[PDB]
Amino acid sequence: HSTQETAIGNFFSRAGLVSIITMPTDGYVNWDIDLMGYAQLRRKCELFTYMRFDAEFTFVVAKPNGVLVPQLLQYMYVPPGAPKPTSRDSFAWQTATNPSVFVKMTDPPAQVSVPFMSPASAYQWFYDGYPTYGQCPNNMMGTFSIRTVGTEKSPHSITLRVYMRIKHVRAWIPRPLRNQPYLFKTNPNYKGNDIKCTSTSRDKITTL
Amino acid sequence: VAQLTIGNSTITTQEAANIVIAYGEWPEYCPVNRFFTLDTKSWAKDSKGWYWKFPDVLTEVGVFGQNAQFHYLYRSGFCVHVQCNASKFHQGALLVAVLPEYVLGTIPPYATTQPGQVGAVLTHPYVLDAGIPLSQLTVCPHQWINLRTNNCATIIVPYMNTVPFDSALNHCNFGLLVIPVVPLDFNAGATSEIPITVTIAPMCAEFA
Amino acid sequence: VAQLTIGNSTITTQEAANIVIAYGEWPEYCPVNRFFTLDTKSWAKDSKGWYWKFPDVLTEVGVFGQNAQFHYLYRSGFCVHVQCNASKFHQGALLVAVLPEYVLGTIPPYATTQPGQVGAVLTHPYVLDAGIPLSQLTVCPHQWINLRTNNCATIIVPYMNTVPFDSALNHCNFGLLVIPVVPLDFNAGATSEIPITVTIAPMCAEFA
Amino acid sequence: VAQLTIGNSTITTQEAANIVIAYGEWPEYCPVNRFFTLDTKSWAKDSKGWYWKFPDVLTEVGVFGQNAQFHYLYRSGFCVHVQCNASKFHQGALLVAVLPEYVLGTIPPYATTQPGQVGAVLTHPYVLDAGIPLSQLTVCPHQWINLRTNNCATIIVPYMNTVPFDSALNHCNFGLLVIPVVPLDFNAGATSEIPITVTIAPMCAEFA
Amino acid sequence: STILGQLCRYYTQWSGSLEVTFMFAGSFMATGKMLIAYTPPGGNVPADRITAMLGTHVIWDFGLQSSVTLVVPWISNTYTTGIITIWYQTNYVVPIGAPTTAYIVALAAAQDNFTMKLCKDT
Repeated sequence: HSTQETAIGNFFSRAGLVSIITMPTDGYVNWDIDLMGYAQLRRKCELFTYMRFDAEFTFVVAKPNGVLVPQLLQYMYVPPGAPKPTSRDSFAWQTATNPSVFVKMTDPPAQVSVPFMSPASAYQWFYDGYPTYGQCPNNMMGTFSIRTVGTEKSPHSITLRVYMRIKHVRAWIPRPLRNQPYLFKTNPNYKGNDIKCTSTSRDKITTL
Repeated sequence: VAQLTIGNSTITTQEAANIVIAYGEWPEYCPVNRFFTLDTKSWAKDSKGWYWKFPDVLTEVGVFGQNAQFHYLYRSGFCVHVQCNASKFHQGALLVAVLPEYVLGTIPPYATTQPGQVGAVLTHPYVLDAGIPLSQLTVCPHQWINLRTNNCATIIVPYMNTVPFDSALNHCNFGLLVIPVVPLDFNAGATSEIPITVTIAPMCAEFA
Repeated sequence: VAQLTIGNSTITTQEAANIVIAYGEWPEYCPVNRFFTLDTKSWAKDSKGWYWKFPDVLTEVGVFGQNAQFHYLYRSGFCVHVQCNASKFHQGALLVAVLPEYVLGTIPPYATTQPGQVGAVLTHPYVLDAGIPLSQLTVCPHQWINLRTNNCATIIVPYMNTVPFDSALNHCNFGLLVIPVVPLDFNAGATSEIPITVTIAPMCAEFA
Repeated sequence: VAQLTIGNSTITTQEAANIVIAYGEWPEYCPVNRFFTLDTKSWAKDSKGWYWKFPDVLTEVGVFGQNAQFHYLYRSGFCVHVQCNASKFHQGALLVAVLPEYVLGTIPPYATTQPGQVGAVLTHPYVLDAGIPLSQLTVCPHQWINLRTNNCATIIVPYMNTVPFDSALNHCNFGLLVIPVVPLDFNAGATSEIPITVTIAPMCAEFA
Repeated sequence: STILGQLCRYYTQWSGSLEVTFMFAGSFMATGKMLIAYTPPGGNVPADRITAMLGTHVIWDFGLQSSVTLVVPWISNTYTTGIITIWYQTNYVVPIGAPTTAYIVALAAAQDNFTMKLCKDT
């Protein structure tokens, strides 16, 4: 009756997991924002050529088995082009231009909305030419750096999982959906030795 | 039958008003004028397909190609005209489609990602050498050449890019795939190889 | 297709408005009315050409020919219609031209200077058996029969003479040359010899 | 002082309304647009003179020179601007004159009859290397550069030929002679060699 | 062989535009393409089909038009020659039963701005 569930906003809603980060007993992690890490949301985003949106992250943080301890954490967002932290006690942790959030483990999870961060007018997953070496574009949404505050070591293993919604989606120039398995995370390199057919076979053309 | 004379070029095509406009938009100004009849490809009984990259296909020909190495910027639409010359005792079917940001895959060198004026061939045409299936290529701007009914196929392509001006030397905007879905057949004694002729005309070209 | 019935004669020709009027003048009065379909000539693979002398070609047929031996005087125009009957698997080209005062040469007897109804053949068609070259015969009123496109050729000839009345028995006003510039070709199994049919109609005939 | 910017070229000359128009006629249409500042010549104490042939002087520079080897035809006027850069402690006098159909003499090779961009020198400047005396060169369109008063000299030359279009590769329309009638003198310690700069601008250029 | 080239032997200087006409005399079932390239006086004859395409040319397919025309813009006489070349754009496609070889004739005439002067006897 209604054609509102196939709209481009309802196709890309419903925030899903993009990364699970373990920090067991260095002392920090860097997770650069990329979406072509899972099989879903890559095959769903490669239906189009140009997409423009803004993300919204959520940081569900706990111990390796459920439990929560009163521990203070810092999630620093390094913008595209700013230098990433090198060590746990680097200069980049106190830089005023890298926005951070400070949240306990015993809180609701921290939410952060990141705007459209490209110098072009839309992200492109497919770049035909060369940027200069390989045939890849320069979308480069950012980087999340995560550590526990304080100068000595926290005796608590920290595992957080990152969820992400996609808001204000606009999409251009549709494209065939990929039927071949993925090999790498930058190029559309398929396995050329065996090619999976799109359909499943049957006995004869009349055996329905 | 008409006689199209723009520039100092002259072609002879019939009154076929089967022009497909890519995404319903004419090429326009506010973000050379001749025909460039390329070399002919010989459609044999077991030929797989061909592709040409744009605007790399017009950087080895004259006055537009010599403008391509200069001025560092480029923005234009196009007008592709693919036609076939066969008798009434031949049979077959082609699929002529354009594909924006046609990034190929590897089972890639500097020769196959931009083949030049002559155009390269397809290795595995079922997956378009890119992992996406041939069965869904008609979501792109396409046109069928059924040798039973018609012989020509003409597509009007506007300028599609995330930036209003790009360097024509490194980035290629789209591709042009001509794939024999139904293979060519004839009886013994007829002409074994059928020529396919591609004619390109740049529409609304700017450089600054 | 039309059906031309003048007199008691009836021919069937298509609506071909390719009539060439010799020197832009219609035959008129103030210085018989039927068709005279002659015998057909068999255009073979190595035939050289034919010619007919006027009005000697119509002195062995009836009612106009019996008027030719009487009355001692004659003045009329003509209307020649030459057509060819071949399939779409034959190729060749004829040149049908009239030539006023066609005086032949000798490498002449009373038989070759006026051949009668059947018409003689050409010996050296490159020099038209008269020393003048075939390459310049198109300065005369002419018409091409290209077997690719058309089949018929029709010329309207007025009366051209230095005196307004001449004896039809000794003086012949013009000739009619049909020369295969491009020779007839076919493949093995088709009809070897193609018929050429000449139809003459006297226009505006006077005798006193 | 003005600042003349035509094309992408920019020169700086004063408001000197001493333009001499050759034979009182402006160059016009109905029988490139920039400045071409040539190399400078060093006027020494014993230099004899220089000459440049037109339009051979602009067939080794760019866009007008590359148009000269094409199109087989040429018709344009010119605008020559010769200026000198000396102090108030130098003295001398030049004579800048154009001469149509400047045919040189031999005491000639392919190098001296068309010297190119750099221009050749004069051997016997009293007879202009052509047998005609220097004393009567002021019957041509001329201009004096007296280093006491002025520094620049500018002549407007129209197109003078017996035919309205000529091939620019073989025929040279005129010459440009710069002859030091009064020799350069200075005292010991000043700049020994004074530069002479020639600037050419084609006016009303046609090719077909 | 033309009447234009025989009436120019009776004069000294001529100037004007010509027109060359071609005519295909093959089977109705055959098809293909040719390239009628014209080179202005001064330029060299092309060695490739692709370099001849960049000048003045007419793509002539005889599957639709059995005869094409070509206008030489200007000639003069007082070497300025207007070299005309014919290039196989495609091959010669033919079905079963039609002959594999065909012939073209070439015709030539002057236009309405062709004059000649200074009568002379050959």
